[PDB]
Amino acid sequence: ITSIWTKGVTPPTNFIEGTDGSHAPYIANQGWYDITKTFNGKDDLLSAAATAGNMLHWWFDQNKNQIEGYLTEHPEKQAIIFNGEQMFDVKEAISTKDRQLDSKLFEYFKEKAFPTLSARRRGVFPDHVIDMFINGYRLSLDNYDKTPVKEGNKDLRGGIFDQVFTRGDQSKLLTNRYNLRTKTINEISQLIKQELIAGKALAISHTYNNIGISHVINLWGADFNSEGNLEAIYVTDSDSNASIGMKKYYVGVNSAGEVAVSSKKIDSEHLGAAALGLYTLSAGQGIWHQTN
Repeated sequence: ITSIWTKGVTPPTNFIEGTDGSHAPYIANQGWYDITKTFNGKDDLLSAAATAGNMLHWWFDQNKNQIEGYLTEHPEKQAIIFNGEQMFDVKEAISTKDRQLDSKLFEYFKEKAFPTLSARRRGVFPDHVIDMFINGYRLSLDNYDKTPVKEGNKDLRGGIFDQVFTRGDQSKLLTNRYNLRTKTINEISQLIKQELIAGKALAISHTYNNIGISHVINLWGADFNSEGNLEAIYVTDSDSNASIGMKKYYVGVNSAGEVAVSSKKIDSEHLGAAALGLYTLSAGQGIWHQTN
């Protein structure tokens, strides 16, 4: 009965029943993004990096003018260039943020940043990715905690906007994570609601079919009932093909008593996918104006 959506995101309305479930096809310039995998081998396990990408594309919206100003003053930072390669151009990503399959940012992530990750059966965490790209924090594949906030070497695969968003300053770290596995429906519900009303972009993780790596999706919207508990969430999915777009997931407490999500209602025949983690991204619009 009450629905809340991410700052800068116009709610889709074109919801139809699909093979997965209720989905509204993607349309560009609506605030939300749907980076999707080509399953070319290099990106088969990068759902977190696609999720991260989505939130970055949203970040590029919320800070457009701020960004283009920064880049004309910091042209050096415009490209990612080491080893004698030109690995990435940030201006290309912004030009192509609206594209789903061929988005020049996701192209960077799968082809240059984490190419060998899927063959190694390893993934990343969305926050780690964003913290690498923006602040230039070195990403570890074996880090199961938040990014260590300390002054450190720039990750060569990131730090585009690290002349503003520095390392070793809590004020400059834009991301946040919460373990959902230790919480019940009530606490998770309110937790999503606060972060969403606080104009943050949301990414949720859950158990997939792979035993090593969790799946991660973008949480754009959320429906809450009388009680203030999550009734349903609206998400994009890297693994879902481009024709799907915004999916409606039901949220409930399963037989096992874990909070879970699925394309269909949670029942006894439908255990759902248990929610593992929540990752948030602030737009950091105020950050550009707090340095002295």
